[PDB]
Amino acid sequence: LPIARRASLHRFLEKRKD
Amino acid sequence: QPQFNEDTLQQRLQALIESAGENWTYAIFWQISHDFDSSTGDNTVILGWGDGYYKGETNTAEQEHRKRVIRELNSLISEEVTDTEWFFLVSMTQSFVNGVGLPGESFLNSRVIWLSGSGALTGSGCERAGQGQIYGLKTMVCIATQNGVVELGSSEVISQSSDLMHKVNNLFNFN
Repeated sequence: LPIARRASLHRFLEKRKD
Repeated sequence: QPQFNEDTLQQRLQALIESAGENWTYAIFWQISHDFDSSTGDNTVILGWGDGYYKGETNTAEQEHRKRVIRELNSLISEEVTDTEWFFLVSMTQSFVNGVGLPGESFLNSRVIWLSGSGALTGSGCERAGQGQIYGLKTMVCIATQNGVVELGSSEVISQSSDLMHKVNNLFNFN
């Protein structure tokens, strides 16, 4: 995964849990 | 006034969406890269995922598939998946040749493209607008910046406001 996408994925998935 | 860099990009996307008076679902920044083509020798501009900020507000088989994909993504990285969430997620793998598609047309011509209403999306002849509309969007916007294209989407019909454009102007780089 490109860093730009992985970074966004991380933030997206984490915000998902709330 | 201060030339922004990548390190504040996420903060500026968040600032755009959280401070906006209208109900925007998400913002995306499409960043520039270049693809050199050996056969023609051309160095073409390609827009790809820079970053994004999803604010937000389907059949069983579809939900199981979406939840499955989130699980797999959770794994690599380290209940319902809505249509707009899914659109935002899927957007991460898209890219656009300069001049092609909603972000590509915006960038090539340094344009503001403001598509407000389901009919504006489905009548645009633009694949990304059509995809947004299928996933429940009713407004999609692409604004060209010095470094790429800012995209906004909403499930509401939103007219272009001065205040929104003022915020965008203060949060990205322009020539």
